[PDB]
Amino acid sequence: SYTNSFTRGVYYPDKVFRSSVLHSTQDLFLPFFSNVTWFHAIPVLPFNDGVYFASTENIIRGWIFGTTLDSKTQSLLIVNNATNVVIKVCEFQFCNDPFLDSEFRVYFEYVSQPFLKNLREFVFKNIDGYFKIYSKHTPILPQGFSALEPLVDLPIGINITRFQTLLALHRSAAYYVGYLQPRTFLLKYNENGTITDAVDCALDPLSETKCTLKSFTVEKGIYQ
Amino acid sequence: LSFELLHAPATVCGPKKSTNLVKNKCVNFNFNGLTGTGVLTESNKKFLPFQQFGRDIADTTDAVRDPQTLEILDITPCSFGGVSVITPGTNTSNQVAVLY
Amino acid sequence: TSNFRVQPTESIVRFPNITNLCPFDEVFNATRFASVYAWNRKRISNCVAD
Amino acid sequence: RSPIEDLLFNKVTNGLTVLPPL
Amino acid sequence: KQLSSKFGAISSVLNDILSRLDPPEAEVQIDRLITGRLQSLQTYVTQQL
Ligand SMILES: *[C@@H]1O[C@H](CO)[C@@H](O[C@@H]2O[C@H](CO)[C@@H](O)[C@H](O)[C@H]2NC(C)=O)[C@H](O)[C@H]1NC(C)=O
Ligand SMILES: *[C@@H]1O[C@H](CO)[C@@H](O)[C@H](O)[C@H]1NC(C)=O
Ligand SMILES: *[C@@H]1O[C@H](CO)[C@@H](O)[C@H](O)[C@H]1NC(C)=O
Ligand SMILES: *[C@@H]1O[C@H](CO)[C@@H](O)[C@H](O)[C@H]1NC(C)=O
Repeated sequence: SYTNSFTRGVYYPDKVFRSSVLHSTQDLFLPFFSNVTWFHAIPVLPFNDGVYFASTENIIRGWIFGTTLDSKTQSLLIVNNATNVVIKVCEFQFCNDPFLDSEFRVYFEYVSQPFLKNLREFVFKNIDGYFKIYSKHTPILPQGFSALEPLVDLPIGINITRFQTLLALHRSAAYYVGYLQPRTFLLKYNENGTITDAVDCALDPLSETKCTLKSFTVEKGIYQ
Repeated sequence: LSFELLHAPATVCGPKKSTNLVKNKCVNFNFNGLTGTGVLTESNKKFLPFQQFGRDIADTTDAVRDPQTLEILDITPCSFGGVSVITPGTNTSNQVAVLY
Repeated sequence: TSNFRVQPTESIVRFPNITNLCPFDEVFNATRFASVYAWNRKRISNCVAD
Repeated sequence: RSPIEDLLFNKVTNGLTVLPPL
Repeated sequence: KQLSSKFGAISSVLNDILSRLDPPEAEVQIDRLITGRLQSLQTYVTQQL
């Protein structure tokens, strides 16, 4: 199916601190009111740039990146097992419909805390030979606004062209995928430094007017 | 041993000679590659635990976090400013007064 | 007439803790070694090259 | 401060020094 | 705000350019930075006048 990302998809572009000052940044971002695909499975997705990943819940698992998914180019293999995160950068014999049980029927080591009604928001940027992961979990695409903070950076320096998703099957399902586009926003911080509200810069004439005066309150008058 | 180039950004190299700390003094520093000169002062802000340093409205580095501890140190420039000389005419006298 | 500024006194350089060492301490100090025909090349990355 | 003066006064909010007025 | 402008140079920090590039290219980069900042200062002085 199809749905619309209302206002989510905003993250800290840098590791700086700002206190209640309206600042403008230009990075690879998710446009507001865009066309995010609601993929469902009981697949092969292109990766032109970073992607926006979101799901609700435990059969949803890790992810697989790469250029071709072959035995000639390194492919990211990020998996979770409810206690650890495993990253492998090698070449594997990928299959068409991979899943986990734990037998490995799917076919640079970093182990940390696992990321896992709650809503989770993941974005996977790729720029200048890096691989940055951003995570946030929120309770109640339902409406609302929240930030998105980085937790881990992976220096790999490989080209990524494809994107997949792993599942867990019991023997004895719904995730949103969006695409990033190059445009700018205008971010308003607060006293504690977290992002409170964001505005698009090229979405609407009023939004562009807010972008070109660096404020949220636009007084009565004519502006160029 | 054989060294390799042009595969990835650099990810292995040794110690960088960490030094001690000074407070309430106009010294120059190098905090995670962020150079600058100022007075190191204890801060009262509340950083999020993923941000290396901070700026202000004037786009200058005023708050920095040392990678050894979890505390944050404010950056304020040390004493600067012009000097002016108060004097009468040299035909009158040679007494002068200095203003900062 | 001029500008008055105070000169810096001393220089401090700050960097994080020196952790996550390589197995250099055991590739030079091991139990045994492989022969010249079947040597064991070891990948070295992501550690402190002290 | 006169009340008119007070009402007026309450309605007005590196290398760059600001000299105070005489 | 003009202090954080690259002005066509590699970076906007005087200490970064001098301790990373060779002096033949550092001369050109610093000269570009100085002429940009001097043009900004002249514009501000004219506006103030
Ligand atoms: C780097 O090593 C120092 C030395 O141990 C660590 O400093 C300790 O920090 C904890 C945190 O409260 C204190 O309880 C200890 O007393 C400190 N040690 C000493 C000797 O005073 C520091 O945390 C380490 N930093 C990192 C990032 O690992
Ligand atoms: C998103 O794309 C689909 C595919 O064509 C289209 O049917 C749908 O109308 C689009 N969404 C919006 C809000 O236009
Ligand atoms: C999760 O995976 C890690 C790495 O493979 C392993 O050390 C750990 O034991 C696993 N946990 C469980 C519960 O299997
Ligand atoms: C900032 O944190 C303090 C800590 O208690 C809290 O009282 C305050 O409401 C917070 N402000 C914002 C805008 O989050």
